[PDB]
Amino acid sequence: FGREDRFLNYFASMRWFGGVPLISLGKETVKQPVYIVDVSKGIINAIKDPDAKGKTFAFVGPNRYLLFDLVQYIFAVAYRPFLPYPLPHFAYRWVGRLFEVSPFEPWTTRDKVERVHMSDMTLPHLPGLEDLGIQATPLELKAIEVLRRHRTYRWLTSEMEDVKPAKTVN
Amino acid sequence: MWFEILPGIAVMAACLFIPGMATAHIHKFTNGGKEKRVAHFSYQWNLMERDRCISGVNRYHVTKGLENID
Amino acid sequence: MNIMLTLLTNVTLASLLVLIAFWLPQLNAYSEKTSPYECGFDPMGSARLPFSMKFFLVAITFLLFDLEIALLLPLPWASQTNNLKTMLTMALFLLILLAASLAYEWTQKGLEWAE
Amino acid sequence: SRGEYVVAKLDDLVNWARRSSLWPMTFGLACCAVEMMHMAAPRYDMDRFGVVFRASPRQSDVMIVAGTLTNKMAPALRKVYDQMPEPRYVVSMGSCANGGGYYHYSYSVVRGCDRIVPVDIYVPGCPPTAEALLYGILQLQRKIKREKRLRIWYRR
Amino acid sequence: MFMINILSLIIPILLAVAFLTLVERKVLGYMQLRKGPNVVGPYGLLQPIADALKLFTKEPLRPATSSISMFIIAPILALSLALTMWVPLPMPYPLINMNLGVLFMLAMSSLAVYSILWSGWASNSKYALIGALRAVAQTISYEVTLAIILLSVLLMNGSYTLSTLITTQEHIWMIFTSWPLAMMWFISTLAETNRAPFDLTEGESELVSGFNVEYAAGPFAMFFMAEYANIIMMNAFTAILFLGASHDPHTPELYTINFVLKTLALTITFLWIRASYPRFRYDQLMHLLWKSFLPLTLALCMWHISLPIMTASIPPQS
Amino acid sequence: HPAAHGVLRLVMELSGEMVRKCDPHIGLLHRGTEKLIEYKTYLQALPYFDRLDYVSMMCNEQAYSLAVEKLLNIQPPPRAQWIRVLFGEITRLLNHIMAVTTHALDIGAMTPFFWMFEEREKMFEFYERVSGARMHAAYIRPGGVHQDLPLGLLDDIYEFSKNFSFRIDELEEMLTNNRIWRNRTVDIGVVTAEDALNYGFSGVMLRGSGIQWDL
Amino acid sequence: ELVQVLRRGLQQVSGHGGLRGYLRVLFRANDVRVGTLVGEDKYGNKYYEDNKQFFGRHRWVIYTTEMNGRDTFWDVDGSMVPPEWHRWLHCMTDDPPTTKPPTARKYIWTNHKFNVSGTPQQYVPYSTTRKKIQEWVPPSTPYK
Amino acid sequence: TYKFVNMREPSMDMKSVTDRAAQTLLWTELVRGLGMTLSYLFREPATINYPFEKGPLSPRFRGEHALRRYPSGEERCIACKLCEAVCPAQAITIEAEPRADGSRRTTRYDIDMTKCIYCGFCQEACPVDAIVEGPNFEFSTETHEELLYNKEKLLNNGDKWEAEIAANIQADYLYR
Ligand SMILES: COC1=C(OC)C(=O)C(C/C=C(\C)CC/C=C(/C)CC/C=C(\C)CC/C=C(\C)CC/C=C(/C)CC/C=C(\C)CC/C=C(\C)CC/C=C(\C)CC/C=C(/C)CCC=C(C)C)=C(C)C1=O
Ligand SMILES: CCCCCCCCCCCCCCCCCC(=O)OC[C@H](COP(=O)([O-])OCC[N+](C)(C)C)OC(=O)CCCCCCCCCCCCCCCCC
Ligand SMILES: CCCCCCCCCCCCCCCCCC(=O)OC[C@H](COP(=O)([O-])OCC[N+](C)(C)C)OC(=O)CCCCCCCCCCCCCCCCC
Ligand SMILES: CCCCCCCCCCCCCCCCCC(=O)OC[C@H](COP(=O)([O-])OCC[N+](C)(C)C)OC(=O)CCCCCCCCCCCCCCCCC
Ligand SMILES: CCCCCCCCCCCCCCCCC[C@@H](O)O[C@H](CO[C@H](O)CCCCCCCCCCCCCCC)COP(=O)(O)OCC[N+](C)(C)C
Ligand SMILES: CCCCCCCC/C=C/CCCCCCCC(=O)OC[C@H](COP(=O)(O)OCCN)OC(=O)CCCCCCC/C=C/CCCCCCCC
Ligand SMILES: CCCCCCCC/C=C\CCCCCCCC(=O)OC[C@H](COP(=O)(O)OCCN)OC(=O)CCCCCCC/C=C/CCCCCCCC
Ligand SMILES: CN(C)C(=N)NC(=N)N
Ligand code: SF4
Ligand code: SF4
Ligand code: SF4
Repeated sequence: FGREDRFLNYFASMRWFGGVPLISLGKETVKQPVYIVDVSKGIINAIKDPDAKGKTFAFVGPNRYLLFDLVQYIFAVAYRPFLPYPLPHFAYRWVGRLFEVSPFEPWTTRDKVERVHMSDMTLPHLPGLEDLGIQATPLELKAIEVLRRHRTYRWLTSEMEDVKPAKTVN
Repeated sequence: MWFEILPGIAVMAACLFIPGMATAHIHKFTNGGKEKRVAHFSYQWNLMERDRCISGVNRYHVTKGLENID
Repeated sequence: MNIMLTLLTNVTLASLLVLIAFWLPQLNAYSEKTSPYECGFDPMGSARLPFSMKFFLVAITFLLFDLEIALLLPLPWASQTNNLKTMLTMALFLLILLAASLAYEWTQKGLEWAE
Repeated sequence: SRGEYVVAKLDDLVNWARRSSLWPMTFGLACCAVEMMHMAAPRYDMDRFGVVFRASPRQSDVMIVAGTLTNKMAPALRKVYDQMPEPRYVVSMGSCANGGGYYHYSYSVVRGCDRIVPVDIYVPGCPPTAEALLYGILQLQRKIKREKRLRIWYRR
Repeated sequence: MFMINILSLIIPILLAVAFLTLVERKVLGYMQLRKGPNVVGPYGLLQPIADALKLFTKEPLRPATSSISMFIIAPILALSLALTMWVPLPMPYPLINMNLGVLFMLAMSSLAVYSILWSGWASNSKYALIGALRAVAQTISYEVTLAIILLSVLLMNGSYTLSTLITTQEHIWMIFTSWPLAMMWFISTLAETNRAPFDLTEGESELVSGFNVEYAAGPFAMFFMAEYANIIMMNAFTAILFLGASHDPHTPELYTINFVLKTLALTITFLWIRASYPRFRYDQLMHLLWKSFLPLTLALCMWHISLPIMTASIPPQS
Repeated sequence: HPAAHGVLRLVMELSGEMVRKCDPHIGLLHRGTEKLIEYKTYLQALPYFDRLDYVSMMCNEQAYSLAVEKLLNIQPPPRAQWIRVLFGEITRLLNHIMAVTTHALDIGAMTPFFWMFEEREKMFEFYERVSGARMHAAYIRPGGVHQDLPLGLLDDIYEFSKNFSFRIDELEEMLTNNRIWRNRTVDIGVVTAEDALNYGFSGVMLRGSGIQWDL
Repeated sequence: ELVQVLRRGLQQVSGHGGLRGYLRVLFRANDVRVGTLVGEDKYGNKYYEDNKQFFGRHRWVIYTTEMNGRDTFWDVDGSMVPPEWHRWLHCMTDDPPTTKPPTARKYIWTNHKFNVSGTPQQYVPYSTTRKKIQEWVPPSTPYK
Repeated sequence: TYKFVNMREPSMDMKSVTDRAAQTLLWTELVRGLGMTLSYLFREPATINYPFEKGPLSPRFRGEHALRRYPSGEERCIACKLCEAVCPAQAITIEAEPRADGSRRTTRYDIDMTKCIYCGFCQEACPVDAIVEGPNFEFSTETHEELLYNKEKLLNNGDKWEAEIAANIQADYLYR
């Protein structure tokens, strides 16, 4: 997640389509997004680390959220009304099929819907940012960098601390 | 020189000719080759309606006369 | 009928031009691209703050003079009456009163902007 | 192919308008800006080429960084460049804008406007003549001609 | 067929707007010892096309602080009213033969005033706000002066119908009849159309593009098109009102040619004035009309009320 | 900003459109010229003066050369001094053209700008012929001038001087008696003689206020 | 009267060889003047002069349609002129290369090259000096 | 001596008062401005048809730099570093060593064209007329690095523009 990302922008761009369609209301999906600067710093450190030659690293954020809580926090930071509703999986897949006929960059696809519904895996054995020397940056600190653009003039100047952190699942 | 301004002015003039000439041609075409009737008052509008009624073809510009009375 | 049709035509053409403008070209908008313009530096305050209007009195006088022109507009038909003497007298009465209002405001410095 | 032919002709059409309708931002620094004024002067009239100065960065296509860029001025130049909408091109003019110029080893000079904004054309001189800047503008136009955005999209 | 007539009125007007852009460029160039556009096509004839394509293929942006609803409406209103002002003009046959063919023009102009106001206010920028208030002041001044001048000139005519204006000017010209009102009306049309020396709402030297500072790409091109269409329309209105061409019912093409020539002469005079003169200051413009034009305008209105009565030359009502 | 000369930040406090205070922020074109001069030699520091007021180049060069010659206790030859005076007056014409035309452009008049800038192009041709650089000549140096005039420069300067009074007259036909220009410029920025002297104004400011002073 | 000027225009149409040549010169040079041919170089560029025109427009060049390996029918550069015609065109002298050829040297390039920027022929900077410090080379024979 | 620019006063006689009133009501000076603008419209423009017509220049013109040679083909530069010493912008870097034949010749001669101020001191200080500022000025590049010249690039410029540079030096060397 970052300024030019897909994740936060994709979740914050559902304003135009009325409410927010979620599979099982987003109650069965757990995700821990990772900060772009943290990913880049880890990539740079892996180059300079001599004993990371043939390894596999997992880069995840410090907090795990339910999908519903994450989208609710995204809309709260963007200061947009949040109106979620459950959409059955086959209907959401058909909707994604409709949107992928765009010759240009599609807004959403069936694979994107599948990935959004899928929960992030837990891989304790693989190393991570703490092993590469990077402290993972929590979402609550850098969320305002991405979601301030999605606000209106009414709430443009609202401060970072004005929105409570989302309910984590740890 | 200064005469290279003329072609742009000529094109603009040609563009400005089109509205009035087109309107005149459409008026003549849709009014039986005559000027579109100007009805600024109820009397002239009633004249147009009577012309429609007497024509028998529901067109006011179709004019009937002595050959029609007899 | 025709006037409504041509109003619809003009509005539809303008809306289609807006749609073409906002959907044909490539869009790449970020926070700094859409920021307000203040000649390269950030604005000190907000553009929604009160903005002093030094000609407030002239606007009210404009309201009254708009009423005056509203009264004076039907003159071309008023010249077709038989009572030409009365019509001319009342038209000149209205115009003289308008001139007197302008003269009073000018002499009392209502036309001078606030400092 | 029909599709490749259509996109090639469409790309030529689009690049022609942008090539022949350059609207530089009214933006000059230091001595190099006077040569822009002499370029706009009757002797080397820029308007005949389709090059018209506009004041608002929103209504501008090209930024001519003409003159010395200082540390106190760099944020403003970056801000106006950002506020200029795409497609946007940059022509740096003179040694100060190219590199450091006469003031390269100065505490209050940015050694090159390309440290701040991506530069498309570099015009060398101190100051480059109006003819030199006109040559740079024509070179920028030729660079625009070689862009193939629809051709990149079709084969993407 | 009426839709075909509407299209024939609309599209050539936009073409004339683009080539007026080109003509103004070249005229100013040759008055300033330059050449103007002569590279894009033969004598620069493709320059308007290149500029239009560039503007409509460039990215438009909406400011973060802008009110988007009124940000989009303003160019729509401006262009729609600029195109709508052309429907009652007789050349020599109007598209829409309104009985009150002048009050419609006044009302639509007063409505087109709000386009720049709403564009400036919606932009949520200080220069746009300043341009909007300059528009307010300019509208005040030219509105009152235009109203009285038009009342007097049409009082010489008999009604508010432009075909009746043609019939009135069959023999001689309203410029001969009422040249002082003609000069003041020309100044008022300059102020109404926001041309130099009264380009205060978009004063480039004092403000960075004024009310349209935040407008780019297509929406800006719509403001430019509306401005130039208003320029041509007001010059055509002045030509019809003061320079009456002879009309032959059987061959109405001669009237169209004369009308277009007079309109082009007046538009070139507009460009000539812009090249020649500096810019006013909006308080000086307000004091120019209220303190100089308005008294003389009232005096001339009284004179033109009294003249037909005292000379037994009151025009026919119909 | 078009009227801010590109590199001036003027923080203004406005009540409506009336000005309450002006707070010019300068230094956006600060380069450290004096420090660099301290680090350069006397010959290597002349172009710094050449680039200080880039509308009076040979005038800045002449001032620096006079300072260095005064410190050196030497004297330029008479031909060098005459060349310096001639090109100083040519540069004064250049600067006054630029000033008046940009003033009229900020006010709303551009055709005088274009005409007088064609004249400026001719004077740039003179500069380039005498020095090789169109504006930043670096021609006047401590001790005289770098090189002698070419064998047609005096005749061309005579032709230009002969055909320039008409240009000035055409400029005056457009602004001097124009009522709009008089409205814009008359009684604007009035400075008294005592205030000008105390604030340290020099040249055209003092002479406009009425002070009979010319160096 | 304007009749004489119209005749001059028609002569320029005929002077260029007809409608085809007139249009070709008009659409690639934006000027349809005719003047004496001073000369032509090896690359196809033609050079004309007309002293009746004011200083600045009394010498001009019609660029070739193909230079080296580039199709230069439309995209004409200001750097395509070789040095001698460049000097004559920019009026550093009144003597054309045809009348006054320059001195011939064994090192001067035979074929002029225009601005090669943006092409695989562009200049790329590098250090022209060798390595200052020589590293020690350990022996290839083990000590043990 | 001195003169007053604005110190006149208008005569108050009836004819002059009426003339001023006519000028106020009938915009005489505005018509004069229109007439001047119309005159300029009917005049001939000064625009040259670039790039087919080039602006005038002089043999003293300072353009792109070049390294010259003797007619024998030997390089003129003797690595004396006078240009490097006198360069106001420190845009010249020179490193030399004895050549295979013992000549005093440079191995590195770099000029930074983004740092040079084109002041011409290097060609003044050269005692062998090796470094010159040639007549070319149309050498704008699309990348920054292309403007960091070295000895090979400057020698190529000298070989490319040798005829014109030699002609200009012959024309202007009696004033130096
Ligand atoms: C240091 O800093 C500097 C300063 O200090 C800050 C300075 O002061 C200066 C000095 C600067 C100056 C002196 C410059 C000022 C002086 C000047 C003279 C500048 C003048 C500027 C102007 C006149 C600008 C005005 C022009 C503009 C903005 C261009 C706008 C162009 C347009 C075309 C407008 C848009 C029009 C449109 C969109 C019309 C579109 C039409 C339609 C949609 C109609 C469609 C019709 C159809 C489709 C019909 C088709 C029919 C047919 C037959 C075609 C079919 C054929 C097919 C092939 C299909 C300088 C240099 C400087 O450096
Ligand atoms: C005088 C007229 C005034 C009004 C003019 C109104 C506009 C008229 C414009 C006509 C030409 C339009 C050409 C396409 C412009 C694309 C702009 C753009 O952003 O492109 C980049 C984009 C680039 O896409 P991308 O895939 O590279 O996007 C990734 C971009 N990054 C990496 C930065 C995120 O191209 C496209 O999106 C493809 C567009 C395809 C074409 C769309 C339809 C055009 C139809 C035109 C008429 C066709 C007529 C029939 C064929 C005739 C053939 C001779
Ligand atoms: C004729 C009516 C037109 C109405 C307006 C339509 C927009 C186009 C206006 C005219 C200008 C055209 C210019 C050239 C083409 C570019 C514009 C264009 O076509 O964009 C298309 C857009 C383009 O996407 P874009 O965002 O990349 O647009 C930019 C385009 N370029 C790259 C060229 C700059 O594509 C689509 O819309 C594809 C998906 C179509 C189906 C979904 C539509 C939106 C969702 C609606 C349904 C939501 C609920 C789903 C479930 C429904 C059932 C329950
Ligand atoms: C169902 C339609 C809803 C439309 C809603 C939007 C428009 C609202 C105004 C009413 C409809 C338009 C006018 C209909 C006239 C019907 C009668 C007719 O044809 O009369 C012939 C008359 C003919 O002229 P006449 O009346 O002098 O002559 C009588 C007829 N003869 C010639 C026979 C003697 O037409 C007119 O007079 C033209 C008047 C036009 C007035 C237009 C007013 C509305 C302008 C816009 C208002 C909204 C502004 C919004 C601003 C932006 C907001 C975001
Ligand atoms: C309403 C919707 C939009 C309408 C758009 C279509 C209407 C306009 C049609 C196109 C306008 C004319 C384009 C062609 C311009 C020719 C001018 C000529 O000079 O250009 C030459 C050739 O033009 C371009 O090189 C080729 C690209 C332009 C033509 C594209 C192919 C046709 C595209 C489709 C046109 C019809 C549109 C159909 C789909 C809408 C080379 O010029 P250039 O080298 O630079 O100039 C160098 C400077 N010189 C002159 C001094 C030497
Ligand atoms: C006429 C309307 C008023 C009727 C009586 C109402 C009295 C109480 C209401 C007062 C409001 C009226 C205000 C208008 C007049 C007051 C204006 C005023 O005080 O000064 C008038 C002003 C002063 O100018 P200066 O002193 O030179 O300025 C110096 C600046 N340094 O001069 C004027 O007189 C201008 C007035 C012009 C219009 C006056 C209207 C009256 C004229 C009536 C003539 C027609 C009579 C009809 C007879 C017909 C015979 C056949
Ligand atoms: C009839 C055949 C004979 C022809 C000769 C007759 C001509 C003489 C007729 C009477 C002439 C009237 C002269 C009065 C005008 C002079 C008044 C005057 O000078 O006022 C001074 C002063 C100067 O203005 P300032 O604001 O100070 O300028 C800024 C300075 N820093 O002016 C004023 O104060 C304003 C005076 C009131 C203005 C009145 C204007 C409105 C009335 C005119 C409308 C038309 C006339 C109305 C009907 C007239 C008949 C009743
Ligand atoms: C005088 N200088 C340096 C300007 N930039 N001037 C200007 N009017 N833009
Ligand atoms: S490169 Fe030279 S002329 Fe240009 S701004 Fe720098 S010092 Fe001035
Ligand atoms: S011209 Fe001047 S700044 Fe440039 S390299 Fe030569 S001595 Fe250095
Ligand atoms: S002054 Fe001349 S000889 Fe000396 S190092 Fe420089 S280029 Fe070589």
